[PDB]
Amino acid sequence: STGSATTTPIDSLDDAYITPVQIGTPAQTLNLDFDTGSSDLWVFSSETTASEVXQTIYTPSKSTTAKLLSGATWSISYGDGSSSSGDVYTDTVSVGGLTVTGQAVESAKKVSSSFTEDSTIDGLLGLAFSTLNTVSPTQQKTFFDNAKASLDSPVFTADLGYHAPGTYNFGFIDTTAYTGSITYTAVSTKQGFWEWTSTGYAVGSGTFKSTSIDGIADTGTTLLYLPATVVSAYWAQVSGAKSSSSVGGYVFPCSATLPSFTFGVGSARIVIPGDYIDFGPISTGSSSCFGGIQSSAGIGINIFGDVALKAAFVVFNGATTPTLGFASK
Amino acid sequence: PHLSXAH
Repeated sequence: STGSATTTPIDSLDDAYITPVQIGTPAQTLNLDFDTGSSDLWVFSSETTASEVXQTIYTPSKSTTAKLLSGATWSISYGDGSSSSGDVYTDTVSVGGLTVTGQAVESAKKVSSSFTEDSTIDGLLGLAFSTLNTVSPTQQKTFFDNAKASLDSPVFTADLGYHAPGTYNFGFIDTTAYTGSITYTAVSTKQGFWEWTSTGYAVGSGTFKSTSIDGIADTGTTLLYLPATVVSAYWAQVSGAKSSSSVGGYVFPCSATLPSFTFGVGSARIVIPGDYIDFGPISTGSSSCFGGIQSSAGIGINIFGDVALKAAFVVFNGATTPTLGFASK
Repeated sequence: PHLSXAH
């Protein structure tokens, strides 16, 4: 079988995208953030501490096909400190027509204040490799994993938009979706992440510095985090730009026409348009804007978040030896 | 807002 489902930005800034997913019998529909940098399918549920709930929730006991996975428990924290935990159910999950039975659904007993305050995200969906699944004591399989048997092809594609909706496909690659050919590149799973290595970078119409950048493809992340000197290299091409401790990252006059950033993928070159890099005014009506490229020194890993991913059509090849395809859009 | 999804 195959699957097609729309993904739409939760706001004006493209901070993240949510996709509708259908849980249980009869189908309860939640908008979860598809996250290729994690491996847990969890959502707000009837079990969640009420003062911590502001979200559409999953009610286990109103689903016929739901089953409690005895003694299993989960606890997760993400890159920004946010976290959540609860118990586990298995149940039927559907994405854009693709239906999986027995998928582990992690019921949230408690969630951190950031999740609480986001009314648009009802839960997350892990699309990273299963070794990062927090279910204890026996790790559960991700949606993709569970689905791989019945997929026409063991692949999923991310087609995120720039301030527009996009698509997540499972089982096939929509050739109409991109321009040129897809350049595949090796993936390391030692870190459980879709981890790869760019061939380099080019700022604006500047030269392509050939240098190896090990990062991850992380749909759950907004910005593009690269080493400090790359990033410096960027911003120095923008007159008004400077780093700001107060904002915590490079700021520049909103009226600035931003240079493109080019990253390597094999002999291929992906070009993020300048606009993608203007993220927004630091507060509504401000003269200063926040940069879409930032140093990853403090994080500890290079992260190709949504600002770089919406710039391309991305293929997540889930063959036994996984690959990553990149095509321009 | 700003999201950074499991370190």
